[PDB]
Order: sequence, then C-alpha cells, then structure tokens
Amino acid sequence: TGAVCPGSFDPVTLGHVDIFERAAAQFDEVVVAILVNPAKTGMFDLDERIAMVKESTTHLPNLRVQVGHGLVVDFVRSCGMTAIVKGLRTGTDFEYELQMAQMNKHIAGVDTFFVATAPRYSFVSSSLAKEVAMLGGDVSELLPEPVNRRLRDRLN
Amino acid sequence: TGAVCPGSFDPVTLGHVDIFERAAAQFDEVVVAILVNPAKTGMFDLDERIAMVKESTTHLPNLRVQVGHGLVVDFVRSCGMTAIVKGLRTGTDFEYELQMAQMNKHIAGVDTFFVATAPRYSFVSSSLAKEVAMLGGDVSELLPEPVNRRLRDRLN
Amino acid sequence: TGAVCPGSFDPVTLGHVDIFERAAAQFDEVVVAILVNPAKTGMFDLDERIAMVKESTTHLPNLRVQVGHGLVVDFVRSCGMTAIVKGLRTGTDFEYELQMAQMNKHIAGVDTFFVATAPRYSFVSSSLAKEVAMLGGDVSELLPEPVNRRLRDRLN
Amino acid sequence: TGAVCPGSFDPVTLGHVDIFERAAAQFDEVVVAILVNPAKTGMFDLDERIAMVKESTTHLPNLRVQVGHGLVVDFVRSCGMTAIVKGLRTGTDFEYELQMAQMNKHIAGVDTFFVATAPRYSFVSSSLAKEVAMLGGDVSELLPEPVNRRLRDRLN
Amino acid sequence: TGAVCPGSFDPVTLGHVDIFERAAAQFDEVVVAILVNPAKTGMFDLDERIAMVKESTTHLPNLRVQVGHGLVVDFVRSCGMTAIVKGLRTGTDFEYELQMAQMNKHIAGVDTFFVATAPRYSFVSSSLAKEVAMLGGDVSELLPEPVNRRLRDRLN
Amino acid sequence: TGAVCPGSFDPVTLGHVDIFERAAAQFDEVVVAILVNPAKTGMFDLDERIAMVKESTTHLPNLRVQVGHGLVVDFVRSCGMTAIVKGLRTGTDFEYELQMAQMNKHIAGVDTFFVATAPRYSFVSSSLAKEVAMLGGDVSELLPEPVNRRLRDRLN
Repeated sequence: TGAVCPGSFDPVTLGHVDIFERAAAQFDEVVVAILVNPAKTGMFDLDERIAMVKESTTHLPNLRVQVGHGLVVDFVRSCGMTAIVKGLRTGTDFEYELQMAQMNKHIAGVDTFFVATAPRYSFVSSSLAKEVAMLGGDVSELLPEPVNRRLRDRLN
Repeated sequence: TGAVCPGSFDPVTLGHVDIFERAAAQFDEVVVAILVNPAKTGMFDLDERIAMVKESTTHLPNLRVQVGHGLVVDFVRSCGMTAIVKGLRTGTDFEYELQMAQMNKHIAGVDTFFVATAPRYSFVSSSLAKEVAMLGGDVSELLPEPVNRRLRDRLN
Repeated sequence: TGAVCPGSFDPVTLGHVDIFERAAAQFDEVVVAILVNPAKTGMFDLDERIAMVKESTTHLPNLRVQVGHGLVVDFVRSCGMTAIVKGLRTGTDFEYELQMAQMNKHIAGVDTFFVATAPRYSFVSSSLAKEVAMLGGDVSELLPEPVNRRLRDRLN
Repeated sequence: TGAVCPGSFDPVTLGHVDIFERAAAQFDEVVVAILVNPAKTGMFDLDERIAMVKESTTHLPNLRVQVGHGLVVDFVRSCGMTAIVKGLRTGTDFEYELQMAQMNKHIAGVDTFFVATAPRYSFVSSSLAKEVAMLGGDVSELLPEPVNRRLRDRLN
Repeated sequence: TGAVCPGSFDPVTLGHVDIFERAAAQFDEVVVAILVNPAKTGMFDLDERIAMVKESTTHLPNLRVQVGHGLVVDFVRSCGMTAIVKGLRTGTDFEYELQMAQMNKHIAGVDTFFVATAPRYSFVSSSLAKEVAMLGGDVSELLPEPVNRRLRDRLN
Repeated sequence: TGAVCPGSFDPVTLGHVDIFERAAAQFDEVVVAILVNPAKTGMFDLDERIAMVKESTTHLPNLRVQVGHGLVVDFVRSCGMTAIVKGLRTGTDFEYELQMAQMNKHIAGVDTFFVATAPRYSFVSSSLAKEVAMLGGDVSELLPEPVNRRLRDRLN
C-alpha cells in the first residue's frame, strides 16, 4: 500500500509534517511529491524545498521525497500507487479540493483521502507563514527547525 | 418568461449544456450571453466560443446566443429579461454568486435562479477541463463534441 | 411554464411571500404546496395555513394553494409541472436542499431552482418567528398582516 | 494496514459500497463496524443489516463485518487498527464529522480519512433512500440488489 | 460596556471558559446567562450548572452568573447590555447562529460578536464531552476541574 | 476598551460604516486601520481613503483613522489595544478570516470579533461597488455620500 502527499512545499510546515506522519503510519510507503508552479515563485528553490522536507522527516523511514511535474495523477501512478493523502486545515479551499478529487478519480481512478491536521497546526499555511515570518512575527512553533533556520537566514 | 445564462464559456462544457437544458425547459426563451473578460484571452477567441455554444445547443430551439457587453444586469434588461439562470457545481464560489445575485436584484430588479448541475458533470469547469487537456488527461466525456473536436486541434 | 413552492408554511412569512412573488413574475403559474408531514407537531392546522397563504397572496392572480402528501416530485407532476422554486435565507440547510434536489431530479426529472430571499426577510423562518413571537417579541414586520392577526391570538 | 468503516447501515447504500471498495483497495484489511443506536430501532434489525452488507461485499475478500458497541475508537483499537475511513456525500454534516475526527484523534490516536463518494452515488443516504422507496419512488439504481430485494418485501 | 454569553452550560467547557476570558478582557462587564430550556434533562440541574461556571471563572472579577428567562434579547437588555459574545468551534451551526444574530439585532438592537475558540478547545462541546465521558473516554483536559470533579460522580 | 477595524477601504462602504458604528457603540474607542497594499492595484490614493473614512464618520466622536503597515496585530498593539472587529457580509471569505484570527491570536494574543453587517448593506463590497459603478450602475444607496461624490468624478 502507498500514498502520495503532493504540494509546492515552499516551505513545508508542521501541518504538512503532521499529515506526512499520519500517511506514513497508515500506508507501507509515502511519497512527498514536490510540484513547482509556473510562476517565477515562490521563496525557496527546488533543492531547498527537498532539503527541508528530508530534514523534517528523517523519523519517517518509509517516506521519500520526489520532484513532480504535470498531472498529479500521472505522477501518482508513476510511483505505482493509486491514492493521495491531503491535509485539511482552516482556510483550505475544500470545495476546490473536492472538485479536483472527483476529476482525478474520473480520469485515472486515483482516490484522494482527506485528513484534518492537528488543532495546533490547523492555522499555518506556507503563504501565511512566509508573510508573518518576514514581517518579524513568531511562527517558529508552527514550522520545523530546518525551516525556521532558512527563514532566519532569509530575514537578512 | 426569458432567462439569461451568462459566462465566458471558454470553452462551454456539458455542465453548461446541462444548465442550458434546464433553463430552456423551464423558460419560454433563453439567451446565452458570452461575456469576454478583458483579462486573459482566452484560449478561444469570441468567434470560436460562439460557434461551440451554438453547435452544442441545436437541440434547444428556444435558446439563442449573444455577445454581451458591460454591466451584466444591463445586458439582461436590454434582452427584456429579468431572470438569470446559474449552474452550481463542485467548487462553485457560491458565497460570491450570492453576493452578485443580491447586487443584481438591487440594481436592476433581476432575479437569479440557482440550479445544481447533474452529478456526472458536477466536477467539470472550463478551466479544469483546459488544464487537464493541456497536461494530457482525458476530459472528452465532460465536454460536448463541438468542443473536443476543436480541443484536439488546438493541442497540435 | 410552471413552478411549485413547497413548504409547511407554519406559518407563512414575508420571506416566503417574497419567493412566491418572484416565482410568480417569472413562471406562468405558481402552486404553493403545503406539505403536511406525519407528523412534525405543527402550530396551526392545515386550513389555517391554507388560509394565511391565500390571504397573504391575494395580489398574485397566477398563484394558487394546494395540500401536498408524499413526494414533492409527485405533487409537482400532479400539477402538470416540472420545476420547484426554493428560497435561500440565513440558516437554510443548503446542503440538505442540494441532496433532495439531486434525488428529485434523478427519480422524476424535476428541476429545483434556488433564489436568495430579499435581505430584509433573509432572517425570518416559520420556526424562529414562532419561537420569538410566543415569548412576546415583535416579529410583526417580518410576517404578513393575516399571520400577525393569528399570532396575537395564540399569544393570548 | 487496516481501516474501519463505521455506521448504522440501515440499509447500506451503493455510496457506502463505493467507500468500502476504496478502503479495501487501499488498506490490507477493512472492518465494516455496524454501530446501532439505543434509539427507536431503525428499519432493519442487526441480522438484516449484517446480511445486506455481507451480500453486497462478497467481491471484497479482505473486508469483514462486525457489530460494534461504545466509542468508535474503542472498537477501532479492538480490531488492532488506528484508522477510520468515512465517505463524504451531499450534504454530509462535514463540520460535525471533523469535530468527531479531532475528538477521536485526541482521545485515542485514531486517524480519520474522508473520501468523496462517486458522483452517481453522492445524493443517496440511508434515510432518504428509505423515505423515497417507501413512498413509491425508484431508488433501485442507488442501492445494492440485496437491499432492493428487502425494501420490496417491506413495501408489501 | 457589557456583554452577555448565553447558554445551557450543561456542563461548561474550557471552550466556554476560553470565550468568557475573551469577553472579560474586551468588555468592562460580562454576564454569563444560564438558560435551561423546558426539555432540560439533562446531566446537571441548575444549581450545579451555576456552581460549575462560578467555580471556573474566579479568575475573572468582572464576570457574573445569572439565570436567563425567556427571550434571550429580553434578558440581555434587562442587564442593560446590547452585546452578545458567542464562541465559534468546529461543528458550530454557524448559519443558524447568524440567523439568530440578525433576528436579535432586528428585535432588540442587540449586536452579536463571534469569536473563534482556541484550537486546543475547538472540538469540545457540552454534548460531545458528555457522550464521550458516558462511554468511558477521557475528556478531562477539555473541561475545567470543577466539572471533571463532578463528572466522576456521575460515573459512580 | 478598544477595537481596530482594519481594511483597505477602497472606498469605504456603508457596510463598513455599519460595522464602525457598532464597534463604536460597544468599545471605548475604535481605530480604522487603512492597510497599505503593495500589490492589489487599488483605485483611490491613501489620502482619499482617509478623507472618505473621516467624512463618513463625523458622527462617531470616539472613532479615529490611521494608516497601518505590516502586521495587523502590530498596528492593533500600537494603538494600545488587543481587539479587532471585522464585518461579515455575503461573499466574505470567512474561512480565510478565521485562519488569520487563529494566527493573530497565536502570534500576539489579539482577539478577532466578527459581526454580521446589516442586511441592507450585506452585499456591498469595495470591489463589487467599484466594478458596478465604473460600468455605469447605481450603487449610491450603498455608499456614503462622500464616496458617491468621488465616484461620480472617476466616472469620466
């Protein structure tokens, strides 16, 4: 059994890591698929994002990180899998997630499972973490130390 | 007696046709108003979008297709109509549709009727259809043949 | 063309009346379907509800009032119609309404159209009006005069 | 790798079966936990519900059926599992599901996965099916044949 | 400047106390209104409910506890106040709370301010806390100690 | 006691004014925080927005207007306050608002209270007002006369 946990992960948050953990506890293997967007965004480049995920997940031996591009469903079936795990947090556009799940099931037969991230991590997102951190707000309890490290470096 | 069905229809989907059919069965006449957003393009020029809607609606003799300009409620009242029919699907920004429905009532006395599109077409949207076609996946069952016909050429 | 406006109207409100007025301007005729339900303890008896509805709708000559038993889709087709018109107000269980709409389309081909109630009557409900009224609060500007007359009577 | 699909299943529908199938494809073992309520009693007794589920899942050899009592999380941990799979349909009380998911994680470490049932099955529920069938409506495409058989008997 | 926080508080939770603290910080005075509906029954009589709120709010010198009677806004105005403070949690019927807020403004000029309860207390509710306790589970970290204390004496 | 009502107020609406009036009746003072935005195009320059807010608030002596930069919670604490009051109208992205509320509480101890805008102004927004007005529509009943004054001029 396997699941893919896709995202842009710019940077990975403890909400993500909470979801990676739950997928890794319930599936034999987990792949974190880093899907970079077209926009010249965002903050960290591709090796940094990988680095940040790897460093935050060394305690999950059945999880690995891969760069994706193209349809999530093409990548998923690439890994020889048929399931996606996605975290739900406050502000998640769940309707659009649901639309995409129904499209992905229809076009490739892939299932999407949704899981509510833990209350304490339920209000971080990559974008909101970046905004707040770069304005001198303290988000450090909500991101992994490998992320807090590069955030602080960026601050200068 | 008459209803307008506005949209960018870039391109028209079978979700839209579903709604056209409900509009056309329940009102004496229907006007599909194509309103081109100055921002974007889009993928299909005005003429194509007209042709696609026409060709997908020959089975509805009481429906006609018009290029809309300016304030939507202004277009509606210039057609002599006071009704708008709008489809609801998975991922519809319903809170916003409600706001516009209220604004439109207030400014011009135009009523908005909301209808849930059929479940099999509930996850298609023009943009998701495009993204997926762009990326290789198959959305032909969710789009009318005049569209698929023009989609697979506009991918060569 | 034709629409049915179903409900228990216990009692009818100016929210309902707004919806009625809007179905009536838009469809050739409207039937208000009063649904007796075995047996949600009601406040007013069947003919009181008929009466209040009738007395509050004297201004709409293409509207008439009937009792419905069983399936709303049976009642609708009984009237030679194929459309239902439902108001949306604050607190509407829209997800439930959507479920029933989809089921109703599937089992009988009947369309459900939803309309946003006028903002000033967006917060009335038969339930809340009853609860507030029976505790001596002033809901009179939210109900038709015929209903207000009956309400003061119960209050005694 | 195991998941519990809990519910009252009075009767099981094809939306449920869609969920069972997906659970069964993604986990090594699945337990359908039939959880009754010390209220009323529903439509079918425990044997009928067990039987209906069994007869509808003969094609999922890694799924078994069991009566449950008490906290869902106690039963889950009884099965040696730490996961729950639950379907989403229109209109699932999703916010209440989420509350329960968070409570369940907190008191027992149990994860809940939500997955959207197929569009064609997304408007059935046990309640609505029973309501519609007993009033003479055709829900047979939405329920397994072992369920349809028994409904037909009730319609006697 | 005063606010009322109304409820059945059967029993008071730390979700509630979180909300009291916020009302007590932002308003000079704060009346906790305990309203026991006729169908009150119930895991705690009025006296115990009062005691529990009293004992859980000694750290809030500007809050006091009273029995509410009748129209919620009648009671509010009788306290000389025109503000209600209502807590939001996962599972809150927010659409109905909105309806009531607007009815409340309309009838009595009472404003309702909604506040999100802290994430750690965002999934507790009086009935869930009882249900779980009743079935053996541990919710002691989500209830204040005067509640936990009296909760064990049900369980004997 | 004190609250901050933040926004880009481009331009201020009677929806805003209603919220201002309500915070001012309930807190000792209110500060309107006009937030600079380096992205979002925008229509009126900072001084016009201040002016329009000032001129539409002459009747609330305990309200004043300031420009904010950076974190809302920094602005709030800057004013010696710990409370933010936001309006809810139809179309508000409440989920996003709730995410920020939780984030703001966590990084700074600041509370966010939400209050439902009056029904008559429940469908104006700066964006929709601007879009309607610049296409020749009549939104004058939904904005303060000082704004209607400036909007006429732009309509040129």
